[PDB]
Amino acid sequence: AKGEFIRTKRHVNVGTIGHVDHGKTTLTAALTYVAAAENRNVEVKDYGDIDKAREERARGITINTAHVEYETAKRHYSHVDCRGHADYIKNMITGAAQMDGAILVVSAADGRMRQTREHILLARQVGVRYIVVFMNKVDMVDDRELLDLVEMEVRDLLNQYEFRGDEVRVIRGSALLALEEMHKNRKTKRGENEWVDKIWELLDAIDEYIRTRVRDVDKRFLMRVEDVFTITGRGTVATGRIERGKVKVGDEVEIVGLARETRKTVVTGVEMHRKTLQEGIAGDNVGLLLRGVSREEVERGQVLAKRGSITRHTKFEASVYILKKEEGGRHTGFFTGYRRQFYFRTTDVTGVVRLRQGVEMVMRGDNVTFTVELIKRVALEEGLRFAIREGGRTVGAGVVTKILE
RNA sequence: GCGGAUUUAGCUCAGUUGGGAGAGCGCCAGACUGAAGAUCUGGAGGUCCUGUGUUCGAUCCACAGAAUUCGCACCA
RNA sequence: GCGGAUUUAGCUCAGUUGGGAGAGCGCCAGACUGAAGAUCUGGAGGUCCUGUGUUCGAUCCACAGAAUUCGCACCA
Repeated sequence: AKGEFIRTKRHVNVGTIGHVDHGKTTLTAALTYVAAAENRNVEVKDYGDIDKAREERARGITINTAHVEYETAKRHYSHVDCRGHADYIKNMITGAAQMDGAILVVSAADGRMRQTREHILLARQVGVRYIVVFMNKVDMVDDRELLDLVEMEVRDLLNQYEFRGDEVRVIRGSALLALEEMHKNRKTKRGENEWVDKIWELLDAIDEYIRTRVRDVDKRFLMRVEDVFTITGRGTVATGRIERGKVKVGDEVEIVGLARETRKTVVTGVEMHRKTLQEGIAGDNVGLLLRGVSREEVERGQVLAKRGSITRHTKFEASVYILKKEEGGRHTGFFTGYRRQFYFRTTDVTGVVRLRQGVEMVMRGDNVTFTVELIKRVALEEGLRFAIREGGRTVGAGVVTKILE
């Protein structure tokens, strides 16, 4: 609950990704501050405001993703700040899956590192169509050559995963300095400060290079759950970015995937950053209250859609490679009925394998292809890779080949 | 997620000299007795949890994986 | 390791004329019994601790040894 959400400008989802500690989170807060300075009703957020759970404050790293809101003259933004530690890629993947564009933050003192690559690639397997780069920690370095180098590399890497690395915008800066400045004074405006001004460059880039997508409001409603909460007094809320179509209170929806069968509900709430929306539409990052569903009946990875519109998912075909005893895997074939655990991003769910006809027992080292039916619904997509582990070990590696349900 | 302990016959479990695959109970059979029970005797019964490695040789050693279990870490 | 005692049948033991290898118990069988037990019949049963020696002949005598067992290893 809180104010109403009133559409006055275009909406676009974005976020932060990059190697651990390259400063994604600092930069997130710095964006909040600076935009606020020129557009009041932009509520500012500091680090603690973002990296808020205790371990996050404890170990000093982002662990859960965070949604912050902010805007510019031109547009309104929902921004997901993701963790760069690899133990947490699943989350990063879930946030990146809501972005219409992503800010890839590369620390100039460190240059491209691993998650820098991984994130770019994963960003892609999840739909991010544009990336804008922000070469951070600049204050820490001054050899123009090391700057220029890092830039090349980043571009290159982008090229490798087919982003237009040659054209991608690359802003250099220090978010730590901008943030610090805003702390001394919150009203700094464009031109008042060097560091602060780089963020304006970033903000501009985001405004300019990442185009506003063309949402399909007419297609059947579909919104993939990204999270689920139990809100006091009201009920079960499911958050996510509408893929297409729309919703408003009163509409009944279908919770699809990751479970035996699908369940129906009527949407009784629609918000966007804790603010009422009459009807949310394709591109809104919202939250929906659902009549009757418990926290157990809805979860990340399932999907909200127009009843019957769809076949989160539970079943799918997949091309797999079973590892050799030698590669640390199994040492005995398996057959239909085998149910190990599947891992997609930060998700892990148990599933029953079903060998196609003409295939009876799959042996260690074979490249099979078969169907799996998950014990819970989850956000899938063809081409999505996964790992199969069971009994303490990794037993296979494969990719979604087609969504059964 | 962490970390501990466990995986050996159909059940419950031994098994550390790195070279023999085991005990009990059950399955059957022989002996027995009117007849059975009990006993005794014999037999059949095994991906030593899975894979790769070390080794003249692995149930045993190293490594990765899995299941179960108990303790902790998670919980709008 | 100092000395004595002991070592014969499955068990416990006799065995002194240097010439027969024994008893009791047990064990197996027969008879008897409805069967088993008890009794009667019968049968088997031996590295006389080992070796060597003395002797016409060795459980027996001599030497070496072994094993069991008991006592002994004490005085500034």
